[PDB]
Amino acid sequence: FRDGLSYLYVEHAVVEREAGGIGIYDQEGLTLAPVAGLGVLFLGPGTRITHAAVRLLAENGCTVAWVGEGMARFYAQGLGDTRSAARFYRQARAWADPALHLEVVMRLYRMRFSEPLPEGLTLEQVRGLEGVRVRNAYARWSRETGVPWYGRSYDRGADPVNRALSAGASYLYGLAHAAIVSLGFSPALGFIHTGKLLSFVYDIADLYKADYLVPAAFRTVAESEEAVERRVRRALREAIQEGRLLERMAEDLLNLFRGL
Amino acid sequence: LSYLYVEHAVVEREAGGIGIYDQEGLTLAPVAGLGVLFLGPGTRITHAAVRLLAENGCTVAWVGEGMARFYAQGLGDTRSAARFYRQARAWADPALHLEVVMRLYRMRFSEPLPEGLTLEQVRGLEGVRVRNAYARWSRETGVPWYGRAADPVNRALSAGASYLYGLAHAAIVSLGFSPALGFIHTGKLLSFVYDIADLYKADYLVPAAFRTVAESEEAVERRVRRALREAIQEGRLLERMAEDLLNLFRGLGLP
Repeated sequence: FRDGLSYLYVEHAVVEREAGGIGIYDQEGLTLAPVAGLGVLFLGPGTRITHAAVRLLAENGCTVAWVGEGMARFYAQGLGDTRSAARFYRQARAWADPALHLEVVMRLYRMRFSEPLPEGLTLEQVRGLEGVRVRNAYARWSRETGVPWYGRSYDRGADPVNRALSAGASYLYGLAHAAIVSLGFSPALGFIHTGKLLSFVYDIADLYKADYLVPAAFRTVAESEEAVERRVRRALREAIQEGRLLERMAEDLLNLFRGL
Repeated sequence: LSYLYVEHAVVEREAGGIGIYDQEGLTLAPVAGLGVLFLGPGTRITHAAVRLLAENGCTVAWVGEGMARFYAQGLGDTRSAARFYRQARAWADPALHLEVVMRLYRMRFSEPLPEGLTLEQVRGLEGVRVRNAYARWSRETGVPWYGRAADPVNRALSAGASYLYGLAHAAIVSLGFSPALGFIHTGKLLSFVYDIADLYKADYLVPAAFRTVAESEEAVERRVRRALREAIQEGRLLERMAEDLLNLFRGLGLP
């Protein structure tokens, strides 16, 4: 219930178009949700969405993120509800020019730090310093909370509870992608991450995972060991409700390119 | 290009690749090396099918009735923004921006272009060509072409233009280009959609709209759209749109 921004995890249901929004036909019956101001529709496993529902979501400035036990991270985007998108052009100008591209990269690195950083660093210096902070925070909640030191690695497939970290990363990525397209940007013009049509999603997600993803994924697996995915998602939603993330996610996006 | 349009079906994962269950029989498509899956109006897709698709570098474009309209596109994290990056680099640099503009002008021109004009002169040649084709199909179809009201050929023109814009948008996002980085049209999202639709307006939109404003006058809009949907598949409009999009950005290379 956050203003103008995402809600709605959905699993084992059918998502159709109904008068007044989307109708999710679940085992629990029929639930109806207004698509206006819905942000992301998270589709877990067992979900079937109809073309009418996808059309409604995309025409109403929404995004749909296919999340689940890893395996793909697949998204859907319309034209975004910034249909007066001149800021797309600002992002493109920044991305294209090496000077401004480095300026934005330095802003994106300098933003992940809670305390401000000294006069002016070089790329290698800030990159190494950021890695230092990352491993520090990774070990600081292993020390604040029972979980063993080594939660570091990720991919291919069957891991300790660090899959709760990635399980929550899925939702955070969906949220970041929704914010990007909702403000009328391109998730394809990445500045720190290059190569993908979704790189800027990672660029913008990394700014907040240290405060939301790492705590919630260790906190909700101290007294867990068992139901990692759904409970990490529940804690993440509780934190984004109690704290302010979507609003802060917006203002950071609109200032990233303003002033270059 | 390797695409697959599907309408009025259910899309599930079926042991090898995509299984589209249709209300007559069953069609099965290999997920490996599939470019875009175009989802028409009647389609419902399953989470399992979406997972299979995204694992194989696939994208899904939710399009209208026979690709007349564009709604949304599905992005997998194996999608490569290199054609997007090429178009963006071209768009940003004035030299390459002009090169792209000139390629876009010379592509629709049957008559050779002088390779030595200023942009105003090439623009005037563009105006001359469009009005020329307008009056040459006013001749062939034998329909008057008045340069207040909305003649059944001028409302059919727009009815088909909408369809051409839908196709252009779908093809652009499906090949991984930006529908917002326009070179001749600038300023708005869909600018590059207009840029690439103009390349085919003279060859597809004007002929069909005069032919069907000739053979009837009443239900012009829907009949023009039907004629275009035939000519978009009888010919290789999608394929012709694909190769033109993939060759446009071969200027000063920076991979």
